[PDB]
Amino acid sequence: IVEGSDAEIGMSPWQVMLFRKSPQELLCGASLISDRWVLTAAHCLLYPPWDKNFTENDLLVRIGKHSRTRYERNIEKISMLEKIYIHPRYNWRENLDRDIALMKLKKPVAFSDYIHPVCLPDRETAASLLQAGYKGRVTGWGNLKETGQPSVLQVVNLPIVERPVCKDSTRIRITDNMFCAGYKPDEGKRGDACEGDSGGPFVMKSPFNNRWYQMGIVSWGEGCDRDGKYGFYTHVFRLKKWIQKVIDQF
Amino acid sequence: DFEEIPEEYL
Amino acid sequence: ADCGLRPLFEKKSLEDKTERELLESYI
Ligand SMILES: N=C(N)N1CCC[C@@H](CNC(=O)C[C@H](NS(=O)(=O)c2ccc3ccccc3c2)C(=O)N(CC(=O)O)C2CC2)C1
Ligand SMILES: *[C@@H]1O[C@H](CO)[C@@H](O)[C@H](O)[C@H]1NC(C)=O
Ligand code: NA
Ligand code: NA
Repeated sequence: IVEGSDAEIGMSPWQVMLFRKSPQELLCGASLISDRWVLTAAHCLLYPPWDKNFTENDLLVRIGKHSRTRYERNIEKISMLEKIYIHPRYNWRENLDRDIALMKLKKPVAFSDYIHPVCLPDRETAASLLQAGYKGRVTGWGNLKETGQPSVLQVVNLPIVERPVCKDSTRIRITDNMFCAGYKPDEGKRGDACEGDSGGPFVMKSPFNNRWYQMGIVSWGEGCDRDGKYGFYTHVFRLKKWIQKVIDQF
Repeated sequence: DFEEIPEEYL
Repeated sequence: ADCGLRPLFEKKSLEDKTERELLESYI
């Protein structure tokens, strides 16, 4: 996260770290949506142009964390994956359309003060909250700058940007399964996700029922925190039927 | 710079 | 079900340091 601040303890208890077994490294963010399902970006797992193709056994999820590098004994829970499900129409060739994957944990994780699932939006929540100018929140242990790394989880609040402005900032073909967020160059505030934040949650807090909803997944962007560029996020609600299909069937 | 995690997970 | 209600914040009626900024944006 660029131009964010340190998270408070327990501020984002659905935050999940995707951690490579060997070598030991941070791969991506992710989020906890129930006691045994984790949501992330498909490109965190499968991206053939960089020869990336991770299987269940290559990865661990670390849940309840705050410090980036410490083993947070008695606080974090580390889980193994049973199965990864990538959206069948994930488009890694052209524009990262439908950049979404589910991961099923080998065993349910117990909830605690530091580990708690985020809600998925229904149609009504998406309709009322996904509006230009409304702010959501991105969290992650990714780089602090495009060209170093944070000691603890970082947080930044960012406004959703109007679709035409998103479209005109890039040569990539934007779809209905994406939205963009960030400040405009004239707005005098900054902030963005960066390398290592991918797959993490873009959340909003409903003013109707006071719950947090995951509206987005950190997907892509050109550099980090560049003027006139915006972060792109997978539109979780547009892909919810696939989510429900996988969870119901498996 | 990652601290080692318990052996069983690796 | 209990989703999206944080044990250290919503469940205790405590607010985090910047959540008001989100709420103030929801016009
Ligand atoms: N600044 C933000 N918010 N982001 C997200 C987190 C990582 C941040 C930094 N990451 C990057 O700059 C690299 C790249 N940007 S790109 O312009 O090269 C690009 C963009 C879109 C593409 C679409 C299809 C194919 C190839 C694409 C290539 C990018 O965002 N990617 C996703 C990722 O990094 O996890 C890489 C997989 C291509 C950027
Ligand atoms: C990725 O890995 C899986 C499991 O080995 C393999 O079946 C699949 O063909 C690979 N996909 C690509 C695009 O390489
Ligand atoms: Na364009
Ligand atoms: Na920008």
